[PDB]
Amino acid sequence: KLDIKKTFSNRSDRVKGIDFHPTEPWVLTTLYSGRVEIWNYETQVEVRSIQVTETPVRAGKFIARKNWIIVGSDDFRIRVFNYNTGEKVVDFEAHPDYIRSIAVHPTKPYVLSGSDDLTVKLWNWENNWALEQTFEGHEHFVMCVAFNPKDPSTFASGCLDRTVKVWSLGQSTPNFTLTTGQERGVNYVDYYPLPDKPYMITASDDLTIKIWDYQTKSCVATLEGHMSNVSFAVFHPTLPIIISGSEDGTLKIWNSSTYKVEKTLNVGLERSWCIATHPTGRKNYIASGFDNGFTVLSLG
Amino acid sequence: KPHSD
Repeated sequence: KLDIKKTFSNRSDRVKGIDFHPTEPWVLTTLYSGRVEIWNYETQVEVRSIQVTETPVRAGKFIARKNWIIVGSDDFRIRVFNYNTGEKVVDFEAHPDYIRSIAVHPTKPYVLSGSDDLTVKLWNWENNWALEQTFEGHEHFVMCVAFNPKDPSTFASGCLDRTVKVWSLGQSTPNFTLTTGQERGVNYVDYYPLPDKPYMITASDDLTIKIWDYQTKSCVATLEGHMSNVSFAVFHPTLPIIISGSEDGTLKIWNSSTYKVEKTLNVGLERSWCIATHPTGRKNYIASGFDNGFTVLSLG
Repeated sequence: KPHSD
């Protein structure tokens, strides 16, 4: 049963990236102001915060097995900090343009970064953060990168060039390119995490969300309802729902069977930019970042 | 630049 409860919301400068820690009740936010914050959303106290740079930090993830966060900013740099001490672990120029998205491999010491420089790059932290591969082919800003959780030797990139490309580590060309028909670009791409469907989902400035079968490359459904740019759309890892957020200021919860909207929320923080779901579905927690702060919600 | 915000 739905029953959405606000577990914790706080105001801040624009939140561009957001992520849950898998074992600690923490959420990381990365802000347009160059600040990043880690909050305990149950006690409502900051565990750690850092003024990383003066430029926007659009991407941030926990690397829990190393006790790190990894962040990427408009100053072209990837930085890694230990969240127990605040100490900076590494600081390098990753791309000659904005970093939009960072993905962390579940079992290997690999991170992917997607950039306005039209590429995705693969970095190996057990090889001194060496650049091990650059994936070329996209023709506009790479807005989102995500590993296939069912096979993380592959990953998807979503791009303003209106395509999603799916790649294999160690190979220079896409396994396939998905022509989305979302003519104003792809802002976000996500995988359905369960084994029963080979699904991906894309979000666009053209106000649509689309579901794809990655075996046949077919569009399964198109979700309409948002009134401004759709910033993200994701499958919930345990509940039969899709969650999206938009510059129209709303989050929408969609039935993942019928593809109909179940609930629209305006949490009152203006434009929505980013989303996270708790890795193990603890308390069905989700979190989203907005122009004016973030909110952590329990869905039921 | 697109998506500057």
